Amino acid sequence: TFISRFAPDQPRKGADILVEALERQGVETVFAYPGGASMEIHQALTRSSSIRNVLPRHEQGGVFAAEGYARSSGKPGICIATSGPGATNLVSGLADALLDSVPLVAITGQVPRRMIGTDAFQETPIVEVTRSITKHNYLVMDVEDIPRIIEEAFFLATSGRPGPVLVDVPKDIQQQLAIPNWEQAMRLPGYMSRMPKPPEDSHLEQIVRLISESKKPVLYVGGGCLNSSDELGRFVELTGIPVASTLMGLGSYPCDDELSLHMLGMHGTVYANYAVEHSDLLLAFGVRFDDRVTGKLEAFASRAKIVHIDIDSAEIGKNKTPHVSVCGDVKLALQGMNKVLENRAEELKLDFGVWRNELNVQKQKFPLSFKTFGEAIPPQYAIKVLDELTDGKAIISTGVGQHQMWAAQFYNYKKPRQWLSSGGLGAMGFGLPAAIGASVANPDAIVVDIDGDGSFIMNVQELATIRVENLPVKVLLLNNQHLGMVMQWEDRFYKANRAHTFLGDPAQEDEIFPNMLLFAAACGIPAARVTKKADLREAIQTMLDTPGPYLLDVICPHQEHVLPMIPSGGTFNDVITEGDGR
Amino acid sequence: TFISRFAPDQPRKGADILVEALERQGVETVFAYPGGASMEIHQALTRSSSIRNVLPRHEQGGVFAAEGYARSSGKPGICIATSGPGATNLVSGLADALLDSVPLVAITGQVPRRMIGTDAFQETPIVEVTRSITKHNYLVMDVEDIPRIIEEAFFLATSGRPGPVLVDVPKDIQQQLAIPNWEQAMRLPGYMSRMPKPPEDSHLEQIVRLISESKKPVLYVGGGCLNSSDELGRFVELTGIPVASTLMGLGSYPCDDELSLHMLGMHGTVYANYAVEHSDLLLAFGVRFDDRVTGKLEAFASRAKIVHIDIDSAEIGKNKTPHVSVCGDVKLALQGMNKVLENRAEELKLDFGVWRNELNVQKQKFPLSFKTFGEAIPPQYAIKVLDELTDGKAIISTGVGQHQMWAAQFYNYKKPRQWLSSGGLGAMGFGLPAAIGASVANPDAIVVDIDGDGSFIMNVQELATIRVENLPVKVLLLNNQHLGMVMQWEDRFYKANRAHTFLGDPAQEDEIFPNMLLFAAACGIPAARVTKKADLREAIQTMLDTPGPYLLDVICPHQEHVLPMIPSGGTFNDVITEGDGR
Amino acid sequence: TFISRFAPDQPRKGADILVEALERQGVETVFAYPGGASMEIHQALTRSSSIRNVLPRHEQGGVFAAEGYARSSGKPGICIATSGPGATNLVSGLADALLDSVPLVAITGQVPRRMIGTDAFQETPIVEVTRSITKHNYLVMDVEDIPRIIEEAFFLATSGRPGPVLVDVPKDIQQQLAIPNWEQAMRLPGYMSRMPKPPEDSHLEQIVRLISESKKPVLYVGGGCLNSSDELGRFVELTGIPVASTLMGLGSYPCDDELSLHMLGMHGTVYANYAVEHSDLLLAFGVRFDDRVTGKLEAFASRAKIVHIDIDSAEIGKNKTPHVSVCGDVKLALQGMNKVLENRAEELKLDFGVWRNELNVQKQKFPLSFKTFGEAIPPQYAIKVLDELTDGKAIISTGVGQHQMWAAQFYNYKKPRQWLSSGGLGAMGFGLPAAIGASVANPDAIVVDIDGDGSFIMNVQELATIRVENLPVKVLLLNNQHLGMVMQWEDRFYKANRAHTFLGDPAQEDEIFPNMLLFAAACGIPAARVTKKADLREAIQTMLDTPGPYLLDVICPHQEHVLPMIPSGGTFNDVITEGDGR
Ligand SMILES: Cc1cc2nc3c(=O)[nH]c(=O)nc-3n(C[C@H](O)[C@H](O)[C@H](O)COP(=O)(O)OP(=O)(O)OC[C@H]3O[C@@H](n4cnc5c(N)ncnc54)[C@H](O)[C@@H]3O)c2cc1C
Ligand SMILES: Cc1cc2nc3c(=O)[nH]c(=O)nc-3n(C[C@H](O)[C@H](O)[C@H](O)COP(=O)(O)OP(=O)(O)OC[C@H]3O[C@@H](n4cnc5c(N)ncnc54)[C@H](O)[C@@H]3O)c2cc1C
Ligand SMILES: Cc1cc2nc3c(=O)[nH]c(=O)nc-3n(C[C@H](O)[C@H](O)[C@H](O)COP(=O)(O)OP(=O)(O)OC[C@H]3O[C@@H](n4cnc5c(N)ncnc54)[C@H](O)[C@@H]3O)c2cc1C
Ligand SMILES: COC(=O)c1ccccc1S(=O)(=O)NC(=O)Nc1nc(C)cc(C)n1
Ligand SMILES: COC(=O)c1ccccc1S(=O)(=O)NC(=O)Nc1nc(C)cc(C)n1
Ligand SMILES: COC(=O)c1ccccc1S(=O)(=O)NC(=O)Nc1nc(C)cc(C)n1
Ligand SMILES: [Mg+2]
Ligand SMILES: [Mg+2]
Ligand SMILES: [Mg+2]
Repeated sequence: TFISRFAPDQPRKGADILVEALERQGVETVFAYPGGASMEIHQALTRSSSIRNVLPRHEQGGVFAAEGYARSSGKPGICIATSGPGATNLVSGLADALLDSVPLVAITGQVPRRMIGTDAFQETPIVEVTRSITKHNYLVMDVEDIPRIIEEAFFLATSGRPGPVLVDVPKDIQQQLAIPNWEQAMRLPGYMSRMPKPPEDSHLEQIVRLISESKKPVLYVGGGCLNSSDELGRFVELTGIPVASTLMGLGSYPCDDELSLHMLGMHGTVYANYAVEHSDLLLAFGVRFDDRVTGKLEAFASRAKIVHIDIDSAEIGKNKTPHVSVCGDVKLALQGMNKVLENRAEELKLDFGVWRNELNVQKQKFPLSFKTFGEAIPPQYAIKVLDELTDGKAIISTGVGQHQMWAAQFYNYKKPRQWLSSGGLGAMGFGLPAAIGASVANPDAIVVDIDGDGSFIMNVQELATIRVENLPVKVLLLNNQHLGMVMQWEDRFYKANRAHTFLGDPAQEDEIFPNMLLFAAACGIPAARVTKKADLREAIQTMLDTPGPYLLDVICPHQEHVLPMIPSGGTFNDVITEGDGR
Repeated sequence: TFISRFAPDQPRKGADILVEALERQGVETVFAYPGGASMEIHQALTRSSSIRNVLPRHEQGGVFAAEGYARSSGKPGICIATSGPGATNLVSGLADALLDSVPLVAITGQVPRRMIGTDAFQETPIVEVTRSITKHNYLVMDVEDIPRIIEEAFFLATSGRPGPVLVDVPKDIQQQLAIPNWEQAMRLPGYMSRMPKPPEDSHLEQIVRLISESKKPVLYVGGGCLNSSDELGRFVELTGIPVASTLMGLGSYPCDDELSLHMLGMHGTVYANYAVEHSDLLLAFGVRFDDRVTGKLEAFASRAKIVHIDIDSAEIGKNKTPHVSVCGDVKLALQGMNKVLENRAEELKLDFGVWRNELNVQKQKFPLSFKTFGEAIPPQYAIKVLDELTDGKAIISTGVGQHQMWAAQFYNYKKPRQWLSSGGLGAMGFGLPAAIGASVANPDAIVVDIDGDGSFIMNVQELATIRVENLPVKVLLLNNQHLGMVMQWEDRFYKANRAHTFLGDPAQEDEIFPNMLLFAAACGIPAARVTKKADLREAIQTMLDTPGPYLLDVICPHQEHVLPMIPSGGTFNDVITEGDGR
Repeated sequence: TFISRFAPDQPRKGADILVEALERQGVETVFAYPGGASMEIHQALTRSSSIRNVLPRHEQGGVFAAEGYARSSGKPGICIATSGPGATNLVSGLADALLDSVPLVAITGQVPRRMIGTDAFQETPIVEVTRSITKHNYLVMDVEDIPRIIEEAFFLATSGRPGPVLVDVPKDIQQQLAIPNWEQAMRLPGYMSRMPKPPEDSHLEQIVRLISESKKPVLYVGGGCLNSSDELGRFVELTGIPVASTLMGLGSYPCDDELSLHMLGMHGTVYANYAVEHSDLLLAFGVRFDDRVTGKLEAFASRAKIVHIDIDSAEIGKNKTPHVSVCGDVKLALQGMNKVLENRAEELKLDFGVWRNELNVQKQKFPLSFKTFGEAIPPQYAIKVLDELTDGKAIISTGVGQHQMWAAQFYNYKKPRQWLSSGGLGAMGFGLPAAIGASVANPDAIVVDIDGDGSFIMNVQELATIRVENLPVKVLLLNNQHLGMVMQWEDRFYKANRAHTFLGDPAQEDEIFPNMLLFAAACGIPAARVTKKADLREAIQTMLDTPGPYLLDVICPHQEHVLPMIPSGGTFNDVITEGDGR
């Protein structure tokens, strides 16, 4: 089926074998930045006709772009870097992909094998450095292993709990000629023996039993449900259970639905956190009970039976002890429970109307809100407008901070893989590169990077990439001249004592600095600024309608605070529902 | 002597103790970027009146700035970052400082101790990740240890072979109140017992003996002599031995001297490599026999007695076996040998005229050269002009690549700590941030970042820092629209097959992309472009004369090749003396 | 040349491949103790007709036996153990072989690959546990790798600085059928590129030059000269330089020679340490400047030029900085220097008579001595008698402690590999098992284990092995009822305050306990006790003349102290020349 480019008997460079290994894996896009130790790989790349390379302007841009690609497609993201500084520049991206369980394969060039450990030119023990921040990694010591290792890396990166896998390839092995064997079996006995088996009916039935026995059930959906959109939807219509979501889970279930409690956690809706606080049954599907969501574990869902379905046994009972657990694919568990619910429908007659109403009162007494001052643009409102003009069908990538929280709160994601945000590590500068990868993976989609002025500038150099690659990336920059999230904490806990959180120029306190429009101009990307709420709708519309890349610099008052807010390690009773930096 | 800010009996936050620990170390500048896990530290920082913080726009910018500070002052560079992504963003900087032996202390915030290892919000096992890329690191587990650890870190970072030391500080320890004990003794028994003792006279005399017994002596000076400028100078005038230098050693001995053979190695002068190839005595002072300099070890200084003086015993005999070694401070060894040479002067009567002439013929037959095409600006010439107009008294930081090599070849450094360049790791994007640190450390000096278009854009966001901090940083951008060094290798070894090395826009092949002038404009930094060699001198003069930050975009023909060049693992007989990409 | 036992096309069990891998390496003897995880290997072993297995009674016995085999033959020692407790029981042996640089290959069975890391029955992470105590180790993950790994292990264990290498073999791989490929190339690029090249003449000549320039030269020979007996002898007759030896070097040069200064160090002869203290030239051949020999480094050979020839660059300049070093095989360096010395003989006319005499006076004023009390047997005397009756042609293995020191002091080894003693780790219980291995490796030699009552009892179970294997092992047990070496230190530094150092029974203080004769009897080994010095000579003679295994229990007064003695970290001026525990 697969048509190679070399005679089955003809030897080729290890680099060429590495590339075919990728083509055989179905790879079409890679984000690679050339360097000495990886020249061979880049040369082999130009010989390929099925793989396109998107040359970033910084290796970190490459990884984040690969993450965006993966997060938006469900496919693994592939980035390539040279040795030493090339490799080290991927570090934040690997840690990010590992904490968020993003399928990713990173390939780094290395100095020749005999040069390893000798403090050679541009060498860093990347395998040692990245061991604790990757799902697994390798150091190829023989051209003969390229096929097997590449296959193993992709398998590991995509199976079970997705994650990053780094493959270190010495330069001498890239140049070595050999005849590849694509038949080699993978050496993953332990891992493959540990892969969860499909859920047992006895287990799934005890859950449906608990559901029928409950009066206040609540779904706690997370990043693990990204591929179970349909299964989850069907499940909710057969049980009528309200759905609360983590930041990683946004989109698994449409935020624009009466059964939707939206996001829970530190900055979750009052009603979402309320439902969990007063639920008797908590269905934790594809979540990892993070401190951001639980606060004080003792108080979290303190009065309810917890069911936890996860693909990683290491997560079940890590922070919260379930009453019922299922180690396996949530997508399968849902399909199974759906059948049962579908059959015993009549004898079940599930009705959680009273619960939903008890919640709908909370959803009405404590809905998400934002104040509007004069003609100042409310960031929340801008996002709300973006949602409207894009009909909630846009892929949104973001930076980290207040804007990120608002992008999560005030936009309704119809489906998963529409929300691309760094949640676990919370790395700034993720938004722009992520958008690049998402756009390449989704050429027809509307890709909007809702960024912050602090996050945007960190990888601003990727604007060059966007232009040269001609990607229709739209940038909705919520410029507030500060490191918002941190200044909010300065206001709440440090008597508003500013400590290096102002990003503008002290010499011209009232001048917007820097002038993001000029960064755009430098890379030939049309841009415009907005300051009055009145002409914001027209502005955003322009950005959307203008073909190609576009930067809309939206000026916002910095005293805005993300609400509501449950302080760290707090309880639902510590939730802050009002205030700002005024 | 030291006046604190807290009553000796009054307890203060661990964060405040950490800051005083810095003040007590003599720290005046730190490059810190605020984050959740480090808020306390930033707050404590604002209470300090002796320490100023330079807020970068990216943690990588912070480290590189700290490196520039250190490299240009001889003082340790201090950078601070928050946990998770903050910490991971320092990685390339730590690896860089370790490979180049740059004194640096990095402080990173961490999640609360009880949260460690739980996959907490923004946590990364930074100590584990950085163990192989730092001289040493710590995880503070008790506020009581702040004083001792900080003292130990600075001691380790600055003593012996300088290097980076990272201190991980959990957030709960930053908030804990305590009364510091500044009297605690350091726990470095092993290290301190291993510190080299001053050189023995017997050893130093055997060297002076070898010198008198030689006919073709050659000094091989490196980064280890940065603090022995005077001792080295005196030594050379007492022996009259020609001085070859590594890229790290530039400036230890004035490049503008008849006894100077300039740089040796891969891109070293033909005469410098010649002298080493035909020397009978090689005086390796403060060097680590890197592959860049030696090529094929067997052939390197194959016909001569090698004397190696290093402060790190692990380096003596690592790649080349000396005939005589001295493990200690080269500065002391020079002072000792100077006395001997000064006394036995008459009975010695050292005269290496014949050798120097044999070399001066090579220096004349094979001098550094560059061709000039029409009115196209020769990068070499631009640097030569910069040297002239600044009277070789400017501090030069650079990126990595061809421009870096030219900045090394065509500028005469009068003293050490004038040349700030990433040599071991060779990390791109180093030039601009390094200049920031150098300028802060040297407010009166002329600081010029000779960058490449590829390297410059990686950390272009630091332009905002330069403006806001009002630093007179001059940027001599040698724009060639490509990743020069890599394209040169494409030309020599890959039939000029371009593989992702073009940095401009393929849609407008002839248009300079991006427009670096606009990046400058965005951060309110005056800038101008130059294309004709005729008005280059006036341009550079303007840049220098214009008060404050300035960006001069110098357009160069990309077919330029750095010469001469000894291919990797090659011999002096493989030296390439001509050719380009035309 | 090699005749297998399976058709080149016929697949066999991995276990069978492992065994042929050994046969192909020239292995004839292995010391293996069967266990669950290694049954397959033992079965494959019985199919072999060239390899004999010596079943010990404890895995520790197996390793020590393998060490004895290696130490006495120059061949690598092979031991095999099962997983878990089998493997952990080898630990002391591996550490021992690593510290003494003894070529050894240890093979351990492991649980099936899929069971690894699951806390399986009898599984221990042996590769992780032994990483810091072996030269290198492996975990076989594919039957296909057996040939390559075994070849690599033997190569690594025997080349450069000899050491132990452990190969962990999962049980499922032992059972897997496959067709071995004995043509596979080893993957040791780094190591093989680092292997020292033969010494350069320039280097060797500078040494001969130093020798002619010296007046008080002293040879400091160690374990590295074990294979240079002849080269060393010739060297000494061409230079007439006195030879001092480390405990590991005994035998490299005949102790019974006027040019012999015998052992130096803590318990070295006064004259040996004197010569080093007052030498102007120290020729350190195959030594590692251990604290036992140097004491206070500053004072060690403080007034002399140090030449250090070692096969491990990591050792050159580790504790002492040489004035001249040579990283390579001492055997080759000697052959080279011998030629030079042989030619420039006349023009050299080396004469160190004055030095030798200055020493011969010391050798006469401070010779090794021992007092004789009534009819009590002096341990020193017993060993002296053993030497006489065996004509110094016996292979001597020992335990650790006073007897060990006396066995070193009062016996003249004619050749190397006659002295088998644990020097670096100094592990008790080594003597008996080591003798077993030595006897198997040297069926015709006289093998005598000079043991202590404390050391002997630790692995007394190996007596069963000696009997069943019918090995002519003689045991000269110097029974002093105490842990001698420790009690000596109690006397000198703790006011003779006994702290658990008495090995007899407090209930019968005057009764010899235990009765070692009965341990012998239990394993059917003839034994006899001696208490009177008068009938000691006849006793030892009997032991020697009685065919087969024999145990001679020699009772000695415990107040004996090993002398002379230079306290730890002391100087030659701190040498203790008299005293005991009376
Ligand atoms: C400024 C800031 C504020 C934040 N505030 C909030 C907040 O208020 N609320 C909030 O929710 N988050 C918040 N976060 C994000 C937060 O850090 C965590 O990233 C997020 O809560 C993790 O959610 P998750 O556990 O659902 O997803 P993940 O972290 O992606 O974990 C998914 C889990 O699902 C499992 N799983 C994966 N695939 C499958 C499958 N097929 N079948 C079954 N199980 C599977 C995994 O192995 C894992 O245990 C914030 C982050 C930042 C940067
Ligand atoms: C594109 C590129 C091309 C390059 N081309 C070249 C080239 O052609 N030529 C070249 O020289 N380099 C070149 N390099 C730089 C090169 O990689 C090495 O960084 C450089 O050769 C190292 O020189 P060094 O050993 O002298 O300094 P360092 O690497 O700084 O090593 C200094 C040494 O001195 C010792 N020492 C430190 N302090 C003291 C003291 N007080 N007393 C005694 N000893 C001390 C150290 O412990 C160490 O062993 C290039 C790099 C790049 C990025
Ligand atoms: C109770 C007790 C008391 C002790 N008292 C003393 C004492 O008083 N005096 C004493 O000497 N020891 C004493 N020791 C032994 C001591 O601990 C050390 O084991 C011994 O000094 C090590 O000697 P070595 O360095 O010569 O040999 P090794 O430790 O075997 O080291 C040999 C060295 O030679 C190098 N080498 C190996 N092969 C070659 C080759 N082919 N060419 C060149 N170089 C090579 C190695 O790599 C290494 O650096 C005592 C031990 C015990 C248990
Ligand atoms: C990182 O290099 C190594 O892998 C590396 C490290 C140590 C020794 C040899 C190599 S190498 O000989 O295999 N390749 C190169 O030296 N490449 C290279 N060098 C320069 C200077 C500029 C460019 C573009 N490529
Ligand atoms: C990285 O945080 C931790 O150290 C961390 C990690 C896990 C649990 C608790 C903490 S914490 O409670 O000690 N601090 C914060 O949670 N800080 C914080 N959080 C947000 C969301 C925005 C800002 C500015 N600061
Ligand atoms: C250590 O065992 C394992 O390797 C091991 C460890 C976990 C699971 C399976 C095995 S096994 O199934 O491959 N072999 C055995 O279980 N062997 C064994 N068991 C007993 C009880 C007594 C003897 C003699 N052999
Ligand atoms: Mg902001
Ligand atoms: Mg360029
Ligand atoms: Mg005893």
